[PDB]
Amino acid sequence: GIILTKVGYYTIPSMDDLAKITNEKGECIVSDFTIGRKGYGSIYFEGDVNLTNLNLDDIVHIRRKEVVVYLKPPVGEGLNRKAEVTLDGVWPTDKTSRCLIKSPDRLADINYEGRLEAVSRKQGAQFKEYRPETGSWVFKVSHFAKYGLQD
Repeated sequence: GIILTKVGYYTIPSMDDLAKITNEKGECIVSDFTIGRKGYGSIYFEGDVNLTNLNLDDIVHIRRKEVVVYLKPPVGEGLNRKAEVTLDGVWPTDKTSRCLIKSPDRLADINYEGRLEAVSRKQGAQFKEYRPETGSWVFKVSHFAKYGLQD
């Protein structure tokens, strides 16, 4: 009953292991849950999460520099709860060459992470870090709420 078919999306524990994890009551509760889209980002939920009957395809939307959860249950229920979001491949564009900037030195010089932390503050999220190597912008949220960078 747990649906995730969009190409590139995956979960931890893997979707292939969910059947085994499900209990005699038909409940699939995992301790710590991650759902992500390779190369785009991931959302980590610490603690027990009840994935039973969740249509992850319709609920989770991870795209370049943005995430949307529930296009919605009360805060604390379902996936609308505290979580750590990671958006990958978040790099700025060189105004002249119009090519991406992956150089850690340059990213530091333009204080790119500063721009990202400012956006997180505006969106009510708690900025955690920016990993230049993979353009990974990590921030904690208390609910969803849409997050991301609108260049």
